[PDB]
Formats: sequence, C-alpha cells, structure tokens
Amino acid sequence: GMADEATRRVVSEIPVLKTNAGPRDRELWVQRLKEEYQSLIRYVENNKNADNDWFRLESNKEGTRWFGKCWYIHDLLKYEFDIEFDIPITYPTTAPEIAVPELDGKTAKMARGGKICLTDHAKPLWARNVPKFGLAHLMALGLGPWLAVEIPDLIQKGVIQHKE
Repeated sequence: GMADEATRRVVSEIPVLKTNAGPRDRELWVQRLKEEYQSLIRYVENNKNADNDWFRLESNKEGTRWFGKCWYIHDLLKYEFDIEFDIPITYPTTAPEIAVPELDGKTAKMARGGKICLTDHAKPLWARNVPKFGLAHLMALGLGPWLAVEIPDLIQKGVIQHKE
C-alpha cells in the first residue's frame, strides 16, 4: 500500500524495460541494451530538470561491464566516487552488485570489493518486477538511497574527505 506508492513515486518516470535477456543472448541482449540506455538517459534528463544530476554511466562494447561516477552533495560540498559493475549472466532476474571500490571496507553496509549491500526489501521488489527494472532502477532504488545514508555517516565519522 505505502510500499507500492513509495516505489511508484521514485521510479514512475523511468521508462520500464521489456526484454528478458542477459549478456549471452545475442540480438535479444542488443535489444535489452537499447532499453537499458533508453531508461538510463531519460532518468539522467529527469535528474537534470530536478537539479539532481548525480551519476554518469557507460558500458563496454558488449555491455557486460558498466562504469562511471556518482556525485553526492552534503552541506554544499560535492563528493565524487567512481562506480563499476559486471552484468551477471542470469540478468535481469539477478540484480548486479554496484561496486564503489574507493569506499571498500569503510562501511559495514558493503561486501568485499566495495559491492554495496542492497536491502532485504529492495531485492524481492526487484524480483517481483523482473524484467521491468533495469540499471536506471538499480541506481534510483539501490545506490541512490545507499549514498543518502552512508555518505553523510562517513563524512561525520571523518573517514571520507572533500576534494576541490
């Protein structure tokens, strides 16, 4: 009830994805990537209009490896972190693990390699929606909220610092 409204509020304007394909699925994967880029770019364009342009992502030729940056603003200071992840073979049933390698071991809510610990509520929400959610949804529902909890906590603990 409140959980559905919370999800719909956060992702309502992100194009939904269609194609149930992973990295090895040839022409279906090429179509999945079109959907992924279509969703990511609309998300960014929406983020710009809302003065919340908070990440850049790109893939390799095959779309098996993604990398870019996210930005978090705290008390008017902008923190930039490099991000990267591999697409699992069983994607998009299986959610990718976003790695922020520079924050590795600096918070408990994180596995080895700076793979962010994705909440017990977010994983089944992804599971129920398959294959409608893509990387745009993973950023909006996964990394977005994680940064809004961990970046402030890390700045306060003095373990993360500001660069020009």
